[PDB]
Amino acid sequence: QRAYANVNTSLADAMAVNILNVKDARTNVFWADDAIRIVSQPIPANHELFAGMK
Amino acid sequence: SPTQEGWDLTDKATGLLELNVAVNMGEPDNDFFQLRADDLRDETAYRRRIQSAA
Repeated sequence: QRAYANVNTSLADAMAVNILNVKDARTNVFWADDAIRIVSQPIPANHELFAGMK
Repeated sequence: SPTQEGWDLTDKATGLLELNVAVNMGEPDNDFFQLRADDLRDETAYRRRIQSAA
């Protein structure tokens, strides 16, 4: 399991979190490619139950 | 037919009578269901209920 460890230290008891949004500024986004998957899937209207329409 | 005994039988002549029975028809029987388009991606369940209605 230790092969997956991305952090050196587990969370303590009383520990200050830091919110990094102090302003409304508009984003600039960057990622390595294949970080966003777009899943698709057909709608099967050709079936004979739908026969009343093209 | 009725019958009556005796020789005389003046103006006792019977009339004919014949009766009736009326056959009838009833309201039709149905199995009625609907499937949205995204449910036809497998017909395997749609093919069963048609059988189940028969």
